[PDB]
Amino acid sequence: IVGGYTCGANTVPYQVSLNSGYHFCGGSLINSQWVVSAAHCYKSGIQVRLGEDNINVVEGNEQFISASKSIVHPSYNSNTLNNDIMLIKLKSAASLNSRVASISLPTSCASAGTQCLISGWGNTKSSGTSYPDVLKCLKAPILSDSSCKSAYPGQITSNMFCAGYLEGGKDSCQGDSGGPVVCSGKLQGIVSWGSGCAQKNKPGVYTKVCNYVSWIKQTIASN
Ligand SMILES: N=C(N)c1ccc(CNC(=O)[C@@H]2CCCN2C(=O)COC2CCCC2)cc1
Ligand SMILES: [Ca+2]
Repeated sequence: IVGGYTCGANTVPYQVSLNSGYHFCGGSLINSQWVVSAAHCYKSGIQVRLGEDNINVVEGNEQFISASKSIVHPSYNSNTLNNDIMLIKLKSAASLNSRVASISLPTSCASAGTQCLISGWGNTKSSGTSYPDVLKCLKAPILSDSSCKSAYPGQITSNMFCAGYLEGGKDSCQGDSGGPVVCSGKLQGIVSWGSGCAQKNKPGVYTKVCNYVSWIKQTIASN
């Protein structure tokens, strides 16, 4: 997260870290057994880390749970990142509490101009590399699709939306991938892609979760 702030410990209780010997992506807990992340975060050998703030220190509210299965969207295209969404099932049910909590799926899409919260342990530098150990947050509005498509001609599908600031300075980045975009208490997006980070006229691009609620509900009910 570039241009953001330290969230504070467990103030984003649906935020997970995906670990394969190291943090490699974020995710969102959607019930005690399931996580939503980006398809480009797929790998096997995933451990889901819940209750995290500093991901390099055990502070005592963590739950580490191995994944039993992963399910990449059937229509995920890795060349264009269309349908960049994946579901991860926990081998054992998480213990929900104030610091480990699920986030609700949208009952509808969100509108342009709506303010959202984006969070993650990714790079905090626009040019260069600096990884935080504690969770970073950013408030950012949904941008118009036109502004979105203008920045990325020919690359935006109906399954994507932009959020951030066209002026630059504030954005998600590498390592925030798969993490939540929460608007009005609903999971409306997943950190997916962008050109660089926090660049002028290159806002972040997010998976449009409201398009997948049926697929998510049907997939977890059958798996
Ligand atoms: N500025 C941002 N908000 C931002 C945030 C996160 C990321 C991490 N994502 C990535 O790096 C994704 C995953 C693999 C290819 N990738 C890419 O960004 C570059 O690939 C092309 C982008 C659209 C079609 C493929 C990149 C950018
Ligand atoms: Ca920790």
